[PDB]
Amino acid sequence: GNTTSSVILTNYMDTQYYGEIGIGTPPQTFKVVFDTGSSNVWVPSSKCSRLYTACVYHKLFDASDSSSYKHNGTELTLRYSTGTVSGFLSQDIITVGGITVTQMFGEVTEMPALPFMLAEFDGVVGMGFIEQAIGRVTPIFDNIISQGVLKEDVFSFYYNRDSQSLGGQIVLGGSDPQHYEGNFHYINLIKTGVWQIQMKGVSVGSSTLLCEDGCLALVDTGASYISGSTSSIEKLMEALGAKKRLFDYVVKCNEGPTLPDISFHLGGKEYTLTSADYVFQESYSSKKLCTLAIHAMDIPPPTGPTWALGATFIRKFYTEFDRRNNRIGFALAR
Ligand SMILES: COCCCCc1c(C(=O)N(CC(C)C)[C@@H]2CNC[C@H](C(=O)N3CCOCC3)C2)nnn1-c1ccccc1
Ligand SMILES: *[C@@H]1O[C@H](CO)[C@@H](O)[C@H](O)[C@H]1NC(C)=O
Repeated sequence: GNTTSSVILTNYMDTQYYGEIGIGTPPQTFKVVFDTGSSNVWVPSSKCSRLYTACVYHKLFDASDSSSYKHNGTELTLRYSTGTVSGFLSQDIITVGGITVTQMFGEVTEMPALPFMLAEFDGVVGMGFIEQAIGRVTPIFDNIISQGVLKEDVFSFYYNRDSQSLGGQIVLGGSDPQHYEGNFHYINLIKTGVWQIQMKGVSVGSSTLLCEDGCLALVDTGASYISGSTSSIEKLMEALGAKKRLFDYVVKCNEGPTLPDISFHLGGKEYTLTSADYVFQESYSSKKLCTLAIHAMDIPPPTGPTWALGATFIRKFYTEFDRRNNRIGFALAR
């Protein structure tokens, strides 16, 4: 086809980026993260026990209010690196960016307070490949492609730095030159089935003392931060002089601006973040601590161990995900 369409995103505190979808007839609206690091769609279910407080605080899909619902009921569990949801498969009509599609999705009945009581979003729309989909369910973008309406077999992500402006934008079927500049630099995927590319080094200043012999980088739109393995991140943080807490790393806020550049060697170029790009600079006080937008995520094989380039990275680099050619294009965001 020749359709290009967009999903307007909200940016909550530079840590959560989410848009809205409609499910059912009439449409029930959900806030969802669009996640290239997974391939299932899910929303919380009306059948979620209200003893799960997350299900008290989020919008619940009620199949009993939708005339286009089609029962399946196969149990499924989605195990993310940060937590787990469980429930069952349903089918209904999903509206995303004014595109309407028949989609199998998870109705989540078990929704733990961590992390989901911290989520502004209700659910997740996986933008990964069918090969990562739990229960082999056709991901939403594969179903949109099957309709033959999109101009290209690509989707693009813009995540704004500002958190009276759009928080971000997903273009389905292309990219938006309003939100990037210069040429795209394209890196091929290591393989179809995952949005993962070869990385050739991680530098702190001019010193590439990480990933010297090559490593993996997942381009993960559903992650808040840049992440690496615990041992990788520990060495990175020792070089920055950052202190490890339970869930994050911190520096004294006065040190934040003095922190060195971090470069990611992707497809022959250095993608450099300055301290402004990865320090939550909420203060300049030596008596306060400022969080870094980088932390440990230990991802098991076959996907990991791997780095993941989340919102911290995507904020600087507008990202095109090319399904037609199995590649990722990065351009300077604006
Ligand atoms: C850009 O906006 C994203 C905001 C969500 C970030 C997040 C994640 C998160 O990073 N993920 C799973 C999520 C999508 C349910 C990621 C999404 N991508 C897949 C990741 C994953 O599970 N893996 C394991 C398999 O290999 C790929 C990485 C997890 N977990 N909790 N939170 C969060 C929850 C409340 C408050 C603040 C953060
Ligand atoms: C659920 O979907 C699977 C695979 O698409 C199918 O084999 C099964 O019959 C469905 N179950 C029900 C109860 O409709």
